Amino acid sequence: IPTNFTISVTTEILPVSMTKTSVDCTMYICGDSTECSNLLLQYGSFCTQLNRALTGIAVEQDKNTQEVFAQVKQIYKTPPIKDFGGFNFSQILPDPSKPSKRSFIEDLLFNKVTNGLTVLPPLLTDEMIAQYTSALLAGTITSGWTFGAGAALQIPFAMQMAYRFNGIGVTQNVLYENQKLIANQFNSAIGKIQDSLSSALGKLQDVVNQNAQALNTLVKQLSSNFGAISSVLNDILSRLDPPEAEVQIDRLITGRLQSLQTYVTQQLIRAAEIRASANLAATKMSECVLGQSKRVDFCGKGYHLMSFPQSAPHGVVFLHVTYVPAQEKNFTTAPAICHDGKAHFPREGVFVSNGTHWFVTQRNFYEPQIITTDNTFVSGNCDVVIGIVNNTVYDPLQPELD
Amino acid sequence: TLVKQLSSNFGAISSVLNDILSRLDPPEAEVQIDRLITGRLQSLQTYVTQQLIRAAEIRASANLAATKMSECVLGQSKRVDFCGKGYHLMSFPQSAPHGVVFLHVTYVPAQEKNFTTAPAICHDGKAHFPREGVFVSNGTHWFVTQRNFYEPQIITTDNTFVSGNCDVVIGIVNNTVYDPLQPELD
Amino acid sequence: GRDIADTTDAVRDPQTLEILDITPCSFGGVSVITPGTNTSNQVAVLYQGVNCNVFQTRAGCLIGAEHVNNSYECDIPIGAGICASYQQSVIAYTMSLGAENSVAYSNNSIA
Ligand SMILES: *[C@@H]1O[C@H](CO)[C@@H](O)[C@H](O)[C@H]1NC(C)=O
Ligand SMILES: *[C@@H]1O[C@H](CO)[C@@H](O)[C@H](O)[C@H]1NC(C)=O
Ligand SMILES: *[C@@H]1O[C@H](CO)[C@@H](O)[C@H](O)[C@H]1NC(C)=O
Ligand SMILES: *[C@@H]1O[C@H](CO)[C@@H](O)[C@H](O)[C@H]1NC(C)=O
Ligand SMILES: *[C@@H]1O[C@H](CO)[C@@H](O)[C@H](O)[C@H]1NC(C)=O
Ligand SMILES: *[C@@H]1O[C@H](CO)[C@@H](O)[C@H](O)[C@H]1NC(C)=O
Ligand SMILES: *[C@@H]1O[C@H](CO)[C@@H](O)[C@H](O)[C@H]1NC(C)=O
Ligand SMILES: *[C@@H]1O[C@H](CO)[C@@H](O)[C@H](O)[C@H]1NC(C)=O
Ligand SMILES: *[C@@H]1O[C@H](CO)[C@@H](O)[C@H](O)[C@H]1NC(C)=O
Ligand SMILES: *[C@@H]1O[C@H](CO)[C@@H](O)[C@H](O)[C@H]1NC(C)=O
Ligand SMILES: *[C@@H]1O[C@H](CO)[C@@H](O)[C@H](O)[C@H]1NC(C)=O
Ligand SMILES: *[C@@H]1O[C@H](CO)[C@@H](O)[C@H](O)[C@H]1NC(C)=O
Repeated sequence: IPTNFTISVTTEILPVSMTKTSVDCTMYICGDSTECSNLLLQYGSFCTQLNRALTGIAVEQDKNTQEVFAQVKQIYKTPPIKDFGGFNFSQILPDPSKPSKRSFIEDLLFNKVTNGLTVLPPLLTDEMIAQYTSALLAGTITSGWTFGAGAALQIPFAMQMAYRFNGIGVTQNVLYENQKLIANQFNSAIGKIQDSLSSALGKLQDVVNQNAQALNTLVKQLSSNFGAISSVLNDILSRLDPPEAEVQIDRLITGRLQSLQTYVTQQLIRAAEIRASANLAATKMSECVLGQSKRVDFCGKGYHLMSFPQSAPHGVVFLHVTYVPAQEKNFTTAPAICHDGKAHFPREGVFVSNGTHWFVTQRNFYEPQIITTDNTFVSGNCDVVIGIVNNTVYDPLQPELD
Repeated sequence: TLVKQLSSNFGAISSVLNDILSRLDPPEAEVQIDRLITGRLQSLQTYVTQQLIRAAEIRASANLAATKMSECVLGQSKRVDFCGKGYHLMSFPQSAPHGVVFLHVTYVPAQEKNFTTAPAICHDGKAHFPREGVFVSNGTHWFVTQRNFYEPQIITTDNTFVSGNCDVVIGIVNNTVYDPLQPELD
Repeated sequence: GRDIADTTDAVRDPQTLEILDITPCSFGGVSVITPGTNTSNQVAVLYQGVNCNVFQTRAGCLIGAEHVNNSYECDIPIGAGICASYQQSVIAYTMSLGAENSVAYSNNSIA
């Protein structure tokens, strides 16, 4: 049975979006030349299909950034006074004396991450995303899971933490008798995360590099002659008469169309992958943040207590605080105890003996208590159960009757 | 788009094979035919790739819908904001062309009210904690109520378990717990 | 000179040797904002990434719409935090995320 606990806070990095880019088909395939545009007219509808395919991804990204963050109806605000029972949320809460409303951890995360081509701006400004995140933090800190469904109801933070301990299966008095130690451990964990981040966001960095490499390959593909005499339309036009020049021109057109189609296809695959990541992030925000999860390893290693969201460039960062048992101590156990010919079973907990006396205690923590009829319910005679030990069960009413 | 792709020259003199065959001798007409067949093959490949990419999204949505059928319909779900908004109760499936419609039923509280609360009550030097519920104050008296609904009950030993002593708890109040045994033992 | 993409960013004048930078002329895209055919047929034309009722935005130059300081819920999103809606001239505004609520929190208050 464990006899102690430790509070641990970890991080999770999930990308939710990618840069929106659009490439004009006519400009890339053909330079500013009337003759070149005429040849491309035969290859009907390809340019329109490619432009529509890119526009689909462009709008899907703005859809992705919406559902993960915009899950609150009213922008909540934390009270000016800071009385959270010894818990220090200064690091994650927004800092007013800064050009933006981003917190310290968000600032560190931002600092860590570093021919007819157009890059469209994202629809949500970073300040709006920071405002959404601050709303989520304020709601979680003050209300709890109540603001998740049916308006916000204020609760003192200590009582909310007691409810979460009750949720994970530990009695609530454990919190009230050990509040200071838990506050210190939580503060230390937050400090350690702050230290660790300053000294990696590998997940978010890969997408930027991949997109940049794809664009660079598109730009490089122009210099190839694709089996023609030269790689520039203007030289081909002057060097040869139109009837012989047209074959070189169509060779170049075919090559450039092939390169553009390859780029579009790989972009579609990458967009699908990013969509999957965004859906996972949205589910995590719904369940881990706006509630307490019973799913194992979904919201961090160990028993889950709560989560705090943060904002990173083209992604979201989750901080999962959990409960981890420790300080194991060995014991001896029995399935049931029968007194006066009738078996007794625990209402909740275990029968445990240090070697001389028998007690009943809860499973996740060592809180020995004397055996009483208030802690047990009878089922029958001793015969049916195997391993049933002999011990006495105290009666509370009898001495008072005396 | 596939049907319209058939009427494009793709570099040939005409978009109809019969027109090309009559006007030109076979040795020269074969090149014109080859251009057209290459173009049409390219269009067909593009169509097939697009259909595969769409089928992936459709099957992903089908898997999500199947998960919602088993969890929301066949049982009660604890996952928040998975089956509707609010505390989920039950769902009824409906059929739609190439799709399915769920009618989620939820429970949403309303008409909140202020109250004063205390973690525990100190009586006779021993702290009492509520087994299930909250301590709330009318403003002159103390009651224990369930969290989601307001149903005040008088504080008794049958409602509160005792653990520890008065000193440890940070915020504690003084009140009296009524013991049902004493009035009967009169 | 050239850059990483191998495009000639700079040249030198053969006479009176001087370094000259080359920048392409502004190309972009045109978008049309309309409130619907049944409603009054007034549109606004937005030029993507072009520097010019002319209102300059981060997304581009906007013609045919009047700027207003008031904030409303987003409709017909232009981009980069600007949403334009019809109220007779089309108006462009900075969208408001939501209503501002300050929940009253005390260490001994519950609801
Ligand atoms: C539990 O762990 C804390 C922190 O290491 C320590 O201070 C304490 O003495 C341990 N034991 C108990 C019974 O709390
Ligand atoms: C929270 O921590 C920061 C940095 O460790 C410190 O400056 C601040 O005073 C702390 N807040 C409280 C209430 O102790
Ligand atoms: C077991 O616990 C009881 C209760 O305090 C104590 O009297 C007894 O000595 C303990 N036995 C051993 C072997 O420590
Ligand atoms: C546990 O196993 C040992 C070894 O077989 C056996 O002697 C003992 O009776 C077992 N105890 C119970 C309670 O089954
Ligand atoms: C438990 O008590 C019963 C009462 O008669 C007795 O028969 C049995 O042998 C006892 N078992 C042990 C292990 O002492
Ligand atoms: C009850 O709470 C609301 C918070 O919306 C507050 O405005 C009101 O003043 C409170 N009433 C009392 C009597 O404290
Ligand atoms: C509740 O408080 C009011 C005064 O605020 C008092 O008149 C009333 O009797 C109290 N009710 C109970 C059941 O204590
Ligand atoms: C609640 O806050 C008030 C004002 O800061 C303070 O006087 C009181 O002692 C606090 N109560 C607890 C239980 O900390
Ligand atoms: C409760 O009663 C004790 C003993 O009379 C007293 O010391 C204390 O100040 C009272 N107030 C509290 C803590 O509720
Ligand atoms: C270029 O030619 C003009 C013609 O008079 C002359 O004045 C100038 O010095 C020349 N510059 C160089 C660099 O040769
Ligand atoms: C335009 O608005 C009118 C009036 O509400 C309505 O009757 C009509 O159907 C609308 N037309 C369209 C195309 O929505
Ligand atoms: C547009 O051009 C004017 C004139 O040079 C300049 O002052 C302004 O800063 C430019 N705007 C942008 C967004 O570059």
